[PDB]
Amino acid sequence: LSTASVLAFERKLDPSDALMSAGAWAQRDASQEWPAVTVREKSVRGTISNRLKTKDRDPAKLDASIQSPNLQTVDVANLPSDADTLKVRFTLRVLGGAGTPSACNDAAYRDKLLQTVATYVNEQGFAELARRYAHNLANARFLWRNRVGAEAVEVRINHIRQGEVARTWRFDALAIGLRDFKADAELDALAELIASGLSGSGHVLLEVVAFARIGDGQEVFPSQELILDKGDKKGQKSKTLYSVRDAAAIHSQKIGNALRTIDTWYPDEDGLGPIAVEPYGSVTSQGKAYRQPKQKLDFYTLLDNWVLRDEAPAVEQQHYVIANLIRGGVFGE
Amino acid sequence: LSTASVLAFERKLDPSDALMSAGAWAQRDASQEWPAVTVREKSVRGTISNRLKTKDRDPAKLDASIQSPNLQTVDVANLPSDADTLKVRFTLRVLGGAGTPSACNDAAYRDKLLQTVATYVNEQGFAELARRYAHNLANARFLWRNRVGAEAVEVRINHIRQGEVARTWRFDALAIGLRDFKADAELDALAELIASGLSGSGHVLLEVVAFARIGDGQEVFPSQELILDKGDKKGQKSKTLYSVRDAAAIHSQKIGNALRTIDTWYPDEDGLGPIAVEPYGSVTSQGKAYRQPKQKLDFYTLLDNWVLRDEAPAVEQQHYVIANLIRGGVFGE
Amino acid sequence: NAIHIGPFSITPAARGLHYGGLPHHQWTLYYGPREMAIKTLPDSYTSSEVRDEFSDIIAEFVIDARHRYAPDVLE
Amino acid sequence: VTDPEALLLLPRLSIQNANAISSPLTWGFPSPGAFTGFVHALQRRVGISLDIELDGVGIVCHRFEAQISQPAGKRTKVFNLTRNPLNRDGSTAAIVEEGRAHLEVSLLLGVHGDGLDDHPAQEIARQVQEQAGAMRLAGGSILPWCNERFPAPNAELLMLGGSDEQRRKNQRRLTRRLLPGFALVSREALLQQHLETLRTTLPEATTLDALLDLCRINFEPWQVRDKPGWLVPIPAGYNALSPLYLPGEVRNARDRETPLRFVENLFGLGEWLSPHRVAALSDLLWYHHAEPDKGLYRWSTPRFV
Amino acid sequence: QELRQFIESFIQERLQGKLDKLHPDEDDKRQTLLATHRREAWLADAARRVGQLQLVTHTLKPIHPDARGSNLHSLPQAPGQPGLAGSHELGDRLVSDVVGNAAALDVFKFLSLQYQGKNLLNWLTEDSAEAVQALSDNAEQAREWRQAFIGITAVKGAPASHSLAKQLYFPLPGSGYHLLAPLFPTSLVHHVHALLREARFGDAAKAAREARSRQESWPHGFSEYPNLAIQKFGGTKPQNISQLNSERYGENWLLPSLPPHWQRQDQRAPIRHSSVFEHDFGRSPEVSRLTRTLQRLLAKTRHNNFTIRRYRAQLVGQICDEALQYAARLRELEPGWSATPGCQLHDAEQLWLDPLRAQTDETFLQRRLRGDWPAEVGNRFANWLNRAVSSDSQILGSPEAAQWSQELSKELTMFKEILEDERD
DNA sequence: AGGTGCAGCTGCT
DNA sequence: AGCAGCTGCACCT
Repeated sequence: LSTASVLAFERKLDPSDALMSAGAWAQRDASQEWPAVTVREKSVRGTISNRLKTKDRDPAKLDASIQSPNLQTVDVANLPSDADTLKVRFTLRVLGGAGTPSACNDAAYRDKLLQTVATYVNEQGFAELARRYAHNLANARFLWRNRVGAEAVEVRINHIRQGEVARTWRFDALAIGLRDFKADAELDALAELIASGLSGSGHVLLEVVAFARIGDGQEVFPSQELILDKGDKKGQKSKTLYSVRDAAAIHSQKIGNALRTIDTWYPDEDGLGPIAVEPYGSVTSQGKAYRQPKQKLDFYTLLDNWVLRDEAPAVEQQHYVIANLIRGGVFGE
Repeated sequence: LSTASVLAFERKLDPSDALMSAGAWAQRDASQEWPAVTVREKSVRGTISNRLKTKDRDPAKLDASIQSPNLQTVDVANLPSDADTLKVRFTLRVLGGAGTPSACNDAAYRDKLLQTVATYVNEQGFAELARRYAHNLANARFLWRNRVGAEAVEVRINHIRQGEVARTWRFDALAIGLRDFKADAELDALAELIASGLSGSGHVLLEVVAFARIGDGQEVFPSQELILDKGDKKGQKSKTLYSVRDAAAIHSQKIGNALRTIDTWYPDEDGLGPIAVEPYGSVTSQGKAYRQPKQKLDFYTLLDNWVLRDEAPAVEQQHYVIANLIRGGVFGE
Repeated sequence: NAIHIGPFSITPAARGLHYGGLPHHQWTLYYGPREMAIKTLPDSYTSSEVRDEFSDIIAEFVIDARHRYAPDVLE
Repeated sequence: VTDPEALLLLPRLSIQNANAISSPLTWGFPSPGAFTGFVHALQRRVGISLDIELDGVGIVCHRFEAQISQPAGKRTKVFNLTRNPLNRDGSTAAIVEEGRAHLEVSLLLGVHGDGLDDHPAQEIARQVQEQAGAMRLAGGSILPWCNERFPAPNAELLMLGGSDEQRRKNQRRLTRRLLPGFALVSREALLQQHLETLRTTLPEATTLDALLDLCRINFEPWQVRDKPGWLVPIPAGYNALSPLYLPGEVRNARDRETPLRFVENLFGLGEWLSPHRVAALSDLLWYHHAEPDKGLYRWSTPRFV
Repeated sequence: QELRQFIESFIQERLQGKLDKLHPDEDDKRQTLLATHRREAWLADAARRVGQLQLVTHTLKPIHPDARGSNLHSLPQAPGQPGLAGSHELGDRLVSDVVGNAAALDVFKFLSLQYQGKNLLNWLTEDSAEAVQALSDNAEQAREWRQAFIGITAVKGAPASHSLAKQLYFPLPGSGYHLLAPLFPTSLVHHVHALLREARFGDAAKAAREARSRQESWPHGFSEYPNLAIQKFGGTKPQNISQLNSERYGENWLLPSLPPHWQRQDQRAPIRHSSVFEHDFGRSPEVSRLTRTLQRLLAKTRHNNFTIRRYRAQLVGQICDEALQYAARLRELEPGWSATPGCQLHDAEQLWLDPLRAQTDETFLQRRLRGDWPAEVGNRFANWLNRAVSSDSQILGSPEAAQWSQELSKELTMFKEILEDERD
């Protein structure tokens, strides 16, 4: 028995693009007609602040570079001067049926994998994973830089059963930290709903709205696009922000990456905090791979030891493997 | 007698390119001015997630590969943020005269083929194949990934005889599963209609519209294009969705492949579900060919045993070869 | 490995990226201290291809500078 | 060669997945031989049973939509393909490139037989429409009726009937239904004229049809040498590479009851024009004729200017 | 004689390729056995592969790689009908195509190398002493070697087609049908591909392209081909289909055979006051290019004044038809006729370009529009044409400008008749 | 996201 | 008593 040649997993926990709108705090219950945060342009005169090559550290060349500065156009998004609260809204569907791949070659490999995940579900439910997902919804981690230095963050989560709301959760997202996973009754009820969605025993659709009290006219941070070339035929536009229908918006993969920031079992440390679940669980902001393949704690070696050779790892690493299965991806040769 | 050197069956069950649109649930009766779902672009930045070679498990090399960003441009298609229902509409014409090939070099072989399929219609009608095609139109199998995890799917089929609607069918596509084949009076009436269209007793025209209740602003999945790479050149857009006049669409052959998923008589198993009918019946998702030529259950040897050798196979294998006749093809040496 | 075309200079960005799976680099075209353009060109581009990517902008600069500083005409 | 007694108008034919390549040199609109074969199969299917003959096609191409893409670093174009099913060993398939397209075209069909004699015009038009709503045109399916409820019925128009001024008024009111699209004609005379005035430099013929339909940019005596119309390459027809062959003597024929030959494509120049630029609406009818003593098997549209 | 010595050198080159694949276990034993057998009987080994070769113009393998059929080498007769371009016209430009296995293509490359230098390309068959003395074989072996090249030059195929080929029906005049099996012309596309890659890149083409930027003119011809389509032949291995498929890298270039407007863009007719007031002019991109091409021709002298006036009349007739087609596409494109905020005279001409009265449109205003035909809007179009055609005392004082205005008035009268035929 | 052939091969009789 | 197929291998740029 060997691993399959092609083997692919569709994602559970599908979010949408989060849209931004603006309003005043304590009108946030009437925040259905709040106007969108629009993306504008402004001019930026760039100074000289890079490290020099020290073949270019001659003072005459430096002053000649300072005398002629370069200029860009830059997309920017601010709150209005009369509104102090950013509202960010998206929808998230929890699907279930996490072990089944969407593509496979070997029948014996997918049957061994299916009974492996069946034994995992029978040992413990999705309660740890859904507890951590509900925590990452409770604290507003999906506000990436908009949460930083906010005065008050409040998350409203609506389980939507038919076209109307079935249940409502209200969270103070600054009390629920970004560091540890506590216990709370409403948080455990949300975790039970997410675990019921992940187990295939229901169809879970939630609407997540987050209100951050930042200040009047302050800068908000939508998702940022990719610029390949830049010339004078444009405005020397050097920064593009993502937008859905003239609304500053966040990419769906950004919200998804902030949802699955649950991995506290990586071997290097635990005082740093959780990271996102990746094969060779890596942080682009730190340029580093936790769970290196030289240690036996990346996703691929753990999966191959669990399925092929029946070496079941510790329950923390089993949580990590099933989290990587819910995350989805292309796993094969 | 021998096989003709050319053999060419024109396809029946011609579908159209299914166009997508969006709106709210319980407005689906007035869903004629529903706006089209459009294809946007966005940027993705990923990490290293695939399997590394055993020579490339070096941790310094892994960190040095991580510290170079991985950026793609991706075509995406979403629902609007105030619509939760995807509407997929296509037209399907049934022609009839399922026996006659478009080309046959041997005259006596085509006469033996014509009386063979004539005797097949005389033995029983198309009602097995017609009931299975009406099942695949009843459950929304043509919603390929859009059906997965949907809240409520609902199919409306309008038979149009003249310029106006002759008859209407209304189905809850989630009650009708994808595994078994039931019997229902409306479903059997549609089966009679498509059987009479297949028998050459008319030219049936159908308009099929499927409403899936996914969620507000969620992602839909149209067809993807085939772009062969410009290898020694710049990087390309790494996903391209199909669109007909700025409306996200599913390919015609994708709907056709979803329609003829009727074959529950392949020898390997019977609980894995129906597959699409083709000679050496092979699914691309499993990557493995059922109905191998080393067993005598593929299309070519069954056709040669029924026509040339006059060994009539079992009634489900006659159903299989009749479905391969309706499917069409270019057969010969 | 900068490229010099007269007064123009095309320099790469000292750390590439991966666009579409392939390794690329950002090349900046300067006219002295004034930055004229930026492109993102793949690796395994020879320097002739890097020159012929910016040749059009260089030619439009020559056209505008030739028309702008044209001498006077007496009749 | 034969002036039609009447014209039938296939009003707005939408076609999905039609063949785009249609030639080893062109890739755009399909060849006119496809439309001539369409009306010959239509005459075989419903034309014979009505004491009607059909002779030619006029085509106007209301809209075009090719399934192509431009590969992001080049000025040329590639075709979008389909995923064929796997081989019998389940490995993969062999990629053969085909070019699909979407078309909106109208057809002008000439009639000589007992048109208004045996049957009225409305029933003839309706059953020819019903017959054409069950076949396929150029490798791609005739897309059936959708929420276009207006453009359904045809107009069987008698050519020489009525007064000559009334003839011009009814052909103008039929041209009023052919406004958005641009009709297609053959331009062999313009090809030979430019071939003769080019032969003052060198005697080559395919280099003419190269130089006729590109953007020639001539130096300053910066200009662009231009033709007054929309001159395109077309597959002009077939010229035989072989003598005649009996129905049995070649293996793997389509039928053992019809003679066979090996052929090559002759290429010529066509032209897209506005339909108001032609005064006689029977000038646009593409006839295909055989000269079987040699290989010259032609589609053209004679009697046009 | 000396040609034979050259052939031996070619054999040595083949050995070098084998040498790169060096194995210390047993590679020397295979290498010595290969090199001695090659130096002994390279011609005898090559003739067995060269039997599989076929020298051909027209191939069936581009139609489908799975297909197998007869591929014929001929240059067809000159056609009688005028206005024709084909592979038959350029006979001296022709290049021979090879069909076979890739190992046979190695021997084909060896034979093509043997054809160069001396007259041994036509002298592989027509020579005995000079052929055998250089080949170093027996006279019977030399005759057998000459017979192999004579057979490889010949077709050696039974007449047949395949099921994957086309084999279409052509109808006869008042008779039955004929089967026509079209073959892919391979030498013809190779010649057209040589001409296209010469026009696209050379020192002539690149020099003319740099001269367009420099704007300093030397006498030259500069060609430019827009939106060719690339078709890849068979798989990633191009040598399987043909020999020239490997030289053209398995791709052939297709010229655009498209209709004029094949990229539909939605036009915003809708309700602005200045939007309708400026859309009364309605300058489009292709109309703007036609207007620049027409305006350049204006100052032309009387020596080309006849052809220049004919070109100006053709440009005016093209611009009138483009305006009629744009009005027709704008009328069909918009679903309703929307009221505009503060749109006077944009609504005034838009009533002439109007569709039928809608639910928002009044029956009284619709009846007023249906009662009067908008010929005065055609007069406004004449005002647009006077905007397009610059006139002054150089044309008004001369006789040619009055004739140009008369031709423009005749074109405007035809356009006004076509417009007034609809309304009223 | 190759066609080809042919050497060898299986075989059970 | 062979036959036919069949799989597999190799070529080659």
